Amino acid sequence: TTIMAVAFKGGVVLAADSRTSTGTYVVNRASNKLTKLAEKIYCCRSGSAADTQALAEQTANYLESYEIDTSKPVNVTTAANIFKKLCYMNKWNISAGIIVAGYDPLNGGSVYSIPSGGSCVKLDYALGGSGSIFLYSFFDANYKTGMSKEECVCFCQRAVAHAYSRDGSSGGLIRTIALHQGEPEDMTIPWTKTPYCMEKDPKYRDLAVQNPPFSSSAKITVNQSRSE
Amino acid sequence: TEHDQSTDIFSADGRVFQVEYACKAVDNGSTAVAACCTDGVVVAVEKILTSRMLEEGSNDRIHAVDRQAGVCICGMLPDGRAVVSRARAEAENSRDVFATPIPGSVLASRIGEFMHVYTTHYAYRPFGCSVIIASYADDGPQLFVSDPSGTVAGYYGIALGKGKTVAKTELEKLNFKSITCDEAVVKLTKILHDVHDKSKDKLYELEVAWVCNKSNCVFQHVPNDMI
Repeated sequence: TTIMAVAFKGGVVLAADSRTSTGTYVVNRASNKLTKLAEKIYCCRSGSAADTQALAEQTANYLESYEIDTSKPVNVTTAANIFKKLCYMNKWNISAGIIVAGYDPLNGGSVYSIPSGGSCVKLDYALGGSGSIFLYSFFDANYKTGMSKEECVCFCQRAVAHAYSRDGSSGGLIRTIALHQGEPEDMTIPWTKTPYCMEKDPKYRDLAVQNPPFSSSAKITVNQSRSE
Repeated sequence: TEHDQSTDIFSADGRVFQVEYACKAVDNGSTAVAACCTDGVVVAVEKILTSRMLEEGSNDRIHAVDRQAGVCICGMLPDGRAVVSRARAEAENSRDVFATPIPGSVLASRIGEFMHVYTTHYAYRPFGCSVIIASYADDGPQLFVSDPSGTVAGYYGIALGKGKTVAKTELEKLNFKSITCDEAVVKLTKILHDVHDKSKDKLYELEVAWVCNKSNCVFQHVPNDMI
């Protein structure tokens, strides 16, 4: 799994891959890991599918009740706090890394990270899942604050493509959603139009020379392609 | 005259007689010649037949030891065959351990070392063969000879066996910088037909091999039509 969320000027972008696997076999190649918690607040889910589905549903139930009781739309910080409490009270019996992100008019676009263990950290961007390890350096080199909404969608699509080209446990579609004061905008990129993969990178077209033909010299040239 | 019974004893004059006697077996054997062109190396040898009923290829004196190198034996053939096995093992060791085709100069020095060790110990005798080594690896075309003493040298052209004194005379009238591998086969075969003694040895044939650019630096017998 590869998940992330990034803040921009006046909102957030969430992104993910679409693969669910038992280790070496793909059970679903088109999962949806961006889960809605309220009109402008979403989470990204990693770890056990069963545990994350169950805690997202419970968090959403509590936010809907709260919103009816106050007659106002909820803030991102309230969703993060409710979710944190469920992750922390159940930490020994679950496998879950969560990112909560969204837009509200008090604080604008906000991103919170809730990793294994149940801590809660407020950031400018967050990464999660098996594929995150491949992206720390990509962001350290190429991320800046103050990107526009279109810059930020394009950047997150590229980041997800890099992680899934190297991580065997990630793959498939790239899903994104952008949250701001207007309406939410979702997008799905198919593998055939991915912005990066190893299979089409020209520096990996020519094969390594592992199988040189039997020769009278120690010079290494080409791979054998036909029987002698 | 007890000093000539084993190879582990010097004589008073500083000689090792068992090794000299082994050399006399090579000098009484059939003649061989070889030449180093700019392309490659060519070897040719006379086979004395003992019967008119032999198959072709019987008692071959020339043997491949790697893709790019070969050996020709003079003197006693079964002794030569023990050296061929050793040489095959050294060429394989070089490919397996060092990932190279064995250079010609290294192959010749290992063959020399192996032959020398049988001139040192009371329980073994010296080999009764001299070996011609022909190679074309990353050090270019190379032709060497190793004798029963284990002495090793490099040559442009060489002759061995009972016709060698005359054959040497005729190799000295060749031009080694200029000659190609197709000319060489004609000249070398001529020398061997001329020194053959028709009284003593009635039946004979010639065996010829090469390694050159034409062959892709593969050591092989020449096709029987080019004689």
